[PDB]
Amino acid sequence: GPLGSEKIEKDNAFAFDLLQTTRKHVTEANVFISPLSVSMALNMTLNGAAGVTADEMKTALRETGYTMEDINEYSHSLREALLKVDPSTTIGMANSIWYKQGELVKEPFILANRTHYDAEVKAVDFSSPATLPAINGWCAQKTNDKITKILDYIPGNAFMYLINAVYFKGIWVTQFKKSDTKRAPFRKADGTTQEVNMMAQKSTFGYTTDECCQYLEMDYGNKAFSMIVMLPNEGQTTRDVIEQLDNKHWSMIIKGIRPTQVSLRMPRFKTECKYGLEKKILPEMGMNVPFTETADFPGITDAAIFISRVIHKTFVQVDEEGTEAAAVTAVEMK
Amino acid sequence: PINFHINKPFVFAIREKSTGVILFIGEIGEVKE
Ligand SMILES: [Cl-]
Ligand SMILES: [Cl-]
Ligand SMILES: [Cl-]
Ligand SMILES: [Cl-]
Ligand SMILES: [Cl-]
Ligand SMILES: [Cl-]
Ligand SMILES: [K+]
Ligand SMILES: [Zn+2]
Ligand SMILES: [Zn+2]
Repeated sequence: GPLGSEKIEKDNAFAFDLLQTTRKHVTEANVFISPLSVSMALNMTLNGAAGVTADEMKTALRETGYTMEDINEYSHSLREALLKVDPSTTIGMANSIWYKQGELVKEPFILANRTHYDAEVKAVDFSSPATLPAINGWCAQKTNDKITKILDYIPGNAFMYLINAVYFKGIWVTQFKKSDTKRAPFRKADGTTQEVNMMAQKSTFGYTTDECCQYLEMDYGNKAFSMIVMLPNEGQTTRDVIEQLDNKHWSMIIKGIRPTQVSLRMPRFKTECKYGLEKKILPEMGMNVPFTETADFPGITDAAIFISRVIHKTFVQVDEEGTEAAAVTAVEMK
Repeated sequence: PINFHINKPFVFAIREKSTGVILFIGEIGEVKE
């Protein structure tokens, strides 16, 4: 229903729109995001918003027409499900709120976030040399030290940080053997070729195809989590895959997957990304007013505050044993 | 068997099946270590 299947479709619509919009505005070869991390940090912040500030956040998050109660209860249920579905996979979903000591932050806002997001709430002195390492140290603690800094500086007039950290460490159901990894060429997006450590195995994997691409599903642990790989055919591009992705296309891939004997070649790879989502990406998705002096957050404080930055950092490492991935999203308010 | 040889750019996602949610998604145009 609306607070079940329909909200998952809207969240995956947010995932595809966030990927498409990020890809449009960044120039790097690699893109790696956690839409779950971004929407969780923004939904904590949304509990304080009123009027058009709240409407524009809900538009960007694909949550128009949902009440705060329903967004919070859905977020709480989703988090609980992800944390317990597979004890053989390591999953972390942590949330924290850091605010200026001595300022009054409304208790219903704090309690909603403690309840539905298990947010750790801390009143800190932003001028103390202890505060930046406490915040960055929390990020390191919640990402197995894969994201060790979310901030390089705290502006003098900082009011609050709302931070989410998603962590994943899975072991392939069918691991590659490092002794089968060989040096091989990989064609880069810029047309040059590089030599990589190409992992290899032959096994049963979920597989399907469509006009553009081949698709593979690689399970982890107890098969609750998996990796979907979209490999464009010769002459087809990843840009076209990204631009055509939506709930319908994703549903068609998932429903088309069949167990198939596959000769798989996959590079060992790692990437680390950093975004300032407030600059162009969230505004293009419809979030404008919350980044301006006309933002209204009466659920947080009586003072006029706004979102100055939405920092999103990610990490992923894929190897013969599995995958380790992490994301941190920090919403800065001043 | 079918060949699935990742020797050029690809899109990938990490999902969970009971909720259907996408935890991570991205594009790899360059392999780094
Ligand atoms: Cl439902
Ligand atoms: Cl979907
Ligand atoms: Cl919507
Ligand atoms: Cl630090
Ligand atoms: Cl910074
Ligand atoms: Cl950016
Ligand atoms: K940008
Ligand atoms: Zn709850
Ligand atoms: Zn390409």
